[PDB]
Amino acid sequence: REIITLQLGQCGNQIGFEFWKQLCAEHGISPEGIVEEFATDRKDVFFYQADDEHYIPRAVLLDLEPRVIHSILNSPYAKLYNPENIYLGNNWASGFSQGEKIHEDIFDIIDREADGSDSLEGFVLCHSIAGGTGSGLGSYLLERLNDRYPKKLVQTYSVFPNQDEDVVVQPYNSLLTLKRLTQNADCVVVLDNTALNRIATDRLHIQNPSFSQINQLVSTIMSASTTTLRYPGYMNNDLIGLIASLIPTPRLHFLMTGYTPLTTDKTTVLDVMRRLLQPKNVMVSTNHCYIAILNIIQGEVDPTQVHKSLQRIRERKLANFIPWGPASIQVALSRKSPYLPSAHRVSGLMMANHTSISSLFERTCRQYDKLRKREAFLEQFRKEDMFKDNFDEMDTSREIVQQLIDEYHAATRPDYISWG
Amino acid sequence: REIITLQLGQCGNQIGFEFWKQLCAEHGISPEGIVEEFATDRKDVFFYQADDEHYIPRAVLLDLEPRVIHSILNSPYAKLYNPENIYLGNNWASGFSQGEKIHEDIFDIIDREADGSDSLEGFVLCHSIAGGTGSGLGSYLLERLNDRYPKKLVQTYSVFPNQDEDVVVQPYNSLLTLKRLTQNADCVVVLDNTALNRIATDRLHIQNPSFSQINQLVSTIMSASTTTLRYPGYMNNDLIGLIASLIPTPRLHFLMTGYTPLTTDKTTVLDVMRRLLQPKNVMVSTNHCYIAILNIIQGEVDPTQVHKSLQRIRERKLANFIPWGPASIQVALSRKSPYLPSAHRVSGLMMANHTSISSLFERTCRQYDKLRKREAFLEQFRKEDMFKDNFDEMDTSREIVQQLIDEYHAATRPDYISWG
Amino acid sequence: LDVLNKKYSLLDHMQAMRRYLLLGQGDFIRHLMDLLKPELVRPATTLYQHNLTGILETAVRATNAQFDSPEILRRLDVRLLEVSPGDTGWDVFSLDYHVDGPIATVFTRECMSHYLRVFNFLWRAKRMEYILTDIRKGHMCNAKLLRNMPEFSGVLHQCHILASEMVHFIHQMQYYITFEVLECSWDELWNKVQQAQDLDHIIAAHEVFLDTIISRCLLDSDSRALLNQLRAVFDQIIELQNAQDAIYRAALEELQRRLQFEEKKKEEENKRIGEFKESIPKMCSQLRILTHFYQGIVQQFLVLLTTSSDESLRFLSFRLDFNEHYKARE
Amino acid sequence: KRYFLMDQGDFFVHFMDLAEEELRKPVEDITPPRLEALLELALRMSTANTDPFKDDLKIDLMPHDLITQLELALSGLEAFSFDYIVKWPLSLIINRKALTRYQMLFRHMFYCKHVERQLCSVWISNKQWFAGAFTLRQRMLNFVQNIQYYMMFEVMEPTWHILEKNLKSASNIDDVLGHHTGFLDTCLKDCMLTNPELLKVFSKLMSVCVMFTNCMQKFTQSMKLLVSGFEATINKFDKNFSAHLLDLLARLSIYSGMASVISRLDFNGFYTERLERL
Repeated sequence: REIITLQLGQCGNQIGFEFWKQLCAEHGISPEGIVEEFATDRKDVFFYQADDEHYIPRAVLLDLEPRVIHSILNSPYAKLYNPENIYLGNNWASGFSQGEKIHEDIFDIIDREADGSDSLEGFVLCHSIAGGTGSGLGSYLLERLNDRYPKKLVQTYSVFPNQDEDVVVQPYNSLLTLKRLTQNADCVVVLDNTALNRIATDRLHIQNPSFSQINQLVSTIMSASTTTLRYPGYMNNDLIGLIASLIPTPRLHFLMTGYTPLTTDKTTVLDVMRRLLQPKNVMVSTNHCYIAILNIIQGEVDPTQVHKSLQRIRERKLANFIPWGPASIQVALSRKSPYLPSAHRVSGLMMANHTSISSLFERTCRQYDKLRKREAFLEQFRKEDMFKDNFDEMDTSREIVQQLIDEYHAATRPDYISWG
Repeated sequence: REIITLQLGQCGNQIGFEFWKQLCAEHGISPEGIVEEFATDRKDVFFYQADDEHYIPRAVLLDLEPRVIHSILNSPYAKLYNPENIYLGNNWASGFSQGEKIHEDIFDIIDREADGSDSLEGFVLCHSIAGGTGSGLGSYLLERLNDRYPKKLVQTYSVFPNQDEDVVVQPYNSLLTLKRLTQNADCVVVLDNTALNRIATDRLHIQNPSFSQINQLVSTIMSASTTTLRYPGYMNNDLIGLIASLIPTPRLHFLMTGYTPLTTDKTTVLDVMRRLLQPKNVMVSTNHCYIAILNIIQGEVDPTQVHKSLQRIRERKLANFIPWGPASIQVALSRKSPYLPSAHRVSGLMMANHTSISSLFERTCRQYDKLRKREAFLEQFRKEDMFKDNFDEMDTSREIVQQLIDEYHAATRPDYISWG
Repeated sequence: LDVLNKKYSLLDHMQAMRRYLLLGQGDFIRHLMDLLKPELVRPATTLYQHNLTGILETAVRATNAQFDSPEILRRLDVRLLEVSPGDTGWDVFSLDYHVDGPIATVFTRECMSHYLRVFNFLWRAKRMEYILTDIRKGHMCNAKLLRNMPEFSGVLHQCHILASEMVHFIHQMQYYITFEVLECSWDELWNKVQQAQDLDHIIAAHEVFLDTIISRCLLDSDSRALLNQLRAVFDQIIELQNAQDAIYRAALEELQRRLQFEEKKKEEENKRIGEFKESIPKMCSQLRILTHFYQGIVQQFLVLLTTSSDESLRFLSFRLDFNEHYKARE
Repeated sequence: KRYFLMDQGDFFVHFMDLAEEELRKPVEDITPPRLEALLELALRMSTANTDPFKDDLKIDLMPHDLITQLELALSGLEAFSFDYIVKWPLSLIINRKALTRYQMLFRHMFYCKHVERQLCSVWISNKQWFAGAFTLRQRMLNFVQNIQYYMMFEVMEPTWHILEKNLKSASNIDDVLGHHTGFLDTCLKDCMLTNPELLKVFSKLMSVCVMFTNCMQKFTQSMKLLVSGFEATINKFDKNFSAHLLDLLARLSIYSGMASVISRLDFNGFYTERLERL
């Protein structure tokens, strides 16, 4: 069924227009949505079909105190993304409250898209954590969608912010968002600003315009993550079918990324797998172990060597994990698209459930705990205090995220058969 | 049988003028009534046929204290509308009295048109409630027509005025008009100034010149409401055919409007029905429930999907209503005309009975009751007092309209089988 | 060859037969399953073919399959099986792709019967992945409203671990059946057919492609024992479907009654705590024996994947037991 | 199609308004030439004055009415039908068979249009005074109008858009015939015309509909000139009509499109289901 992408907040909308533009070039689409003349792909899922071959994506763009959405509008692709579905603080509470007054009409916008699609499987949020406006509103919307669509699923391409630690209330914001995300999100793919910045310094000399260039990197992750859906085959022809293997227990639903040719601008599958498992190609910053790993390679891959390649990696032992889960590593292939450069003829991506991300969660929890004891930045803005006089949703979030940390380390333990 | 449109009052004549111009453009007619060279339609009903292809409409234009009718005359379409049937206060009583002196010659004008027609089914009044000159005269004329043509039918495209509440005597005027309309009108279609003004603020930035542009909206309502008659179909090929379904009990004969692409300036039937049932598309401002709903869709509509569409709308259950009546919603289809733009290829409308309009009636009865206790505006002008010394027609109207309100809420009750 | 290639298009029939009857399109099978869940879960003794045909038509319109030649798009048709007693539609439903005339020369009765054996295997191995994915669908979509009742959360996690342990068995046997049984065989077939000049070498090579699928899969009479043990796993998946169904069914049933109880407020629920505290042990033991039985069957099957053919089966045992969770005495 | 399947509605409403007063008279009490001149008048008066082969339409009677299916004292109520003079070369496609299928479809839908105009003229009779009759009037109407809208835009119009393609892609005049007879027979079967039981549920439902419209108007002309003849008769009619309506809906529901009209009729959920059969 078709997927609706609920891109919200300034940062989320930034990664959103880049994701859609990436799929515009990748598919046979021009900046006006008309089928390209020069143009085998399952464009049903991601692009709604208009009668005159205007392939308009099912993008829901949510703006709050709009500054960059006007820049999105005055772009060549504005005609391309036209469901006509854009409806008008730096604090999570302010974002939640501002969402709470606009919930109904943005949900009618959700309804219209869901209705126009013959069916609907997934809501894919380009969420920004501690994004001022993006956070809070995204958490409220996340709490709303699950109730209205109990059967359906939410994925979140969450860009977890680590900038070497300006917004001072980041730990508080992220703490609350993670509570809502831990209990009310079926899947999350975690990305890290510091990790992508370090990769940026590696592959290029860009340091100061970090945000503009890293948009490309996250766009590549996002497009490649869906390529198996966007193009037919024998397996992972549906999102849930893909998610199931990646996501073994509900709580530990945060997925690590990696891309083999980070400098994608012939290599055999053995080379691509090994190279990827190395920590440099990973895009995220007591024993620790993966829970389960998946790989998708798109290019001129010989078939008989792929399963032998799994054999060879099994001899190498690069990815060390002894989790409760008996899930092995999942070697998969997808179709590299035409019309774009095919440089680095073979190129792959990995999604894996790794306990290391618990460390990143605990870093922001550590910052929050220190800030909470100092009590320096409660904000205490009348919005903050009236919306939370008790300020006990923060403590509820702290215990919930602490449960998540403990659950991760319990998964590391041999006895996650018992309660985690 | 052919239909005659009895457009009266300044506002009523403005909307009738715009409506006939709308059907001039829509049908093969130029501003002089000559058949258009560029030109499959049933023009018999709404346009009288001259020998030299002057399609003059059966419009009866009634002016009282004329100001805008001179403007109607000095227009390019004056030659279009030439039956030569125009015959020369802000109070309902003043209008009723001014009509009572001229009744015979205007009714002779009615007679001539009824005679020149081969056949006559209906009198369609572009009536203005609390329209100063329009009201009172329209009520008197309504009382005359039913007696003089007991078999024939009267419909009223009544524009109930709600402008956030200048005329101080609006509740009194409207109260009297609703009494005459409740007992002496076969059908009424409700429209609201504030509702369409809110729609105007939605779709456009127009606020101050509300009247001029809202004319377009009401013209679209009025033309689309008749398109099934004006163009051949397989059902609803006569006005009474469509009216019978829309009115299940005689007292409750007021019809709510709706239009799918309010911004009509491909969408399947599933979308157009779904969008239409939302309250934003509706053009009107204890349990409450519809009595019966009807939908007409004009466009590139695939046939096999229409019944499935009704099925899908049934699982969606958006417009759930539990009236004494068993009447179900109806997906009907009409022909989009040529020569005009086909933007939003599929575009639809709904006529329905909703008990909610009882609220709008009760608001003006509330204003009237408050004003009646205050006696602030009894007018007491010698016209008002001599015409109504007892002032008891107002109380008769109050009890009749209160019967109507009670009947509406009784229809909401499970036991409208008993007397309402 | 030159005339069959153009007039009656043996090439395009053999090209799309993988895409439709061997699940090559995949998107098509997904969308067909998505819309055809209710009728099949309903006992198909009441069901009849015309409904399946009608839904298949719009399924083909929904997928990219429509972007093909109408002749092949019309030859395909749903097939009822023998109406097995006391059964559900999922066990008896298979595509046929009836063929008569020139192309039937290449595609004989023996070919159609062996394609039906192949489809029998792939429908199980495809249904059960989507079954387990519906298990994960219900798991994530029931857990997200059931974590204000931590009584259930602890038992809930035990169901989660078993379901996501079952995911890997399939999703590894899938990338086996995909790129080691239905792409290498197809590439072999395709080259040997496109290069041919004599038509007898089309026929006697397409039959080799058939008889190599039947051996790279477990359908051969000698890998039948390995398939017979695989039947146990393919059974235990739908056993978990019924179990998972019950544990959520009555648990959520009580939760709904608790909402209506607080609405009455807007002792009976202490009796519901009583039945809860006596129901936790029995369900826990049931799930425990389920997990142990699954371990006992999967370990014996995984060791049964010794070097026997070793083109793909010892390799597949490596695939299954990467990280050496099994073979370390579990 | 324009005349037998009634695509043009101008011509039929003008024909019916001018004709019904003649129609109410029984057989042997009406004259064919009166109706012939009336048809000429209505046909030229309508906007169906563009097509060429309109000038040869022959009103003919059907003596045995629905007994013909494999009252006598009613003409215009139940014995009216169009006929068409076919040229010899075309007599092939439109032969006695095909033209008779055109007729027995047209006459059957003539009853439907007939009862719809009856209920609507019966309503304007009044545009205490117990509103049970009014309550009965909508249900009866929307049954008629929903069945007809189903007939209008599910079977006739779409399947004709298919026939206009099949005869556009036919190669010979045995395939034109295969397509034509397939169309006419298929449309008759997909319509409620064809049934093993003949859908006598429908005959009795329309029978009581005509009884109510006749008698209702009878007392009303008495009334301008009390509850045993009004409310008791309405509730008897309501009971019988609801009973046969649900029986009809149940039978259309056992039938494996088909029962979508039942789902149409119970849209909002009033009387969504009363007695689940077995």
